[PDB]
Amino acid sequence: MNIFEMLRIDEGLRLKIFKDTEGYYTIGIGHLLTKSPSLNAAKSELDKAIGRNTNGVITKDEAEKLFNQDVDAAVRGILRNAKLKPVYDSLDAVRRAALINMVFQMGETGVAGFTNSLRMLQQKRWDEAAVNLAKSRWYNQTPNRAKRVITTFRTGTWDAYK
Repeated sequence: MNIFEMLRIDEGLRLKIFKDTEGYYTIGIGHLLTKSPSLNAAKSELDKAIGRNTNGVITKDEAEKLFNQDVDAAVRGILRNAKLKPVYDSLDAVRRAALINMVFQMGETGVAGFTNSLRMLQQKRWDEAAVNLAKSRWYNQTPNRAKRVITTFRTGTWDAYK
């Protein structure tokens, strides 16, 4: 198990424009296109991201390319963020993947806002952190995925993904 397989499990794969859990136009492996209600706006973003006129449909290869870029972007977001980097640096490789997963789903700024959870993680108070992480819109809106990610933080194993 690794961060790419983990996020593939959590995000799936769809090759035509769809709406994510929040109603936002998305494609591929959880690639957010726009928060605009305009499908045309979403298609413009997609064409820009891929570099061709797609009319809302892409290939698996193209989806995996956006995914590589998005995982890269999540890691670089963590490393450039003054709140996330020390926590990332303090973690083991499995819990690092859990943090990348969160940033992939809700963005650098959103995760950096989890101040009390981040502190408990840096303190390696895993059960406490797990409890704190669940007191969130994140958990309430996507509880099964949040549960997997939280279990990964709690145990430092891949148990929730096998």
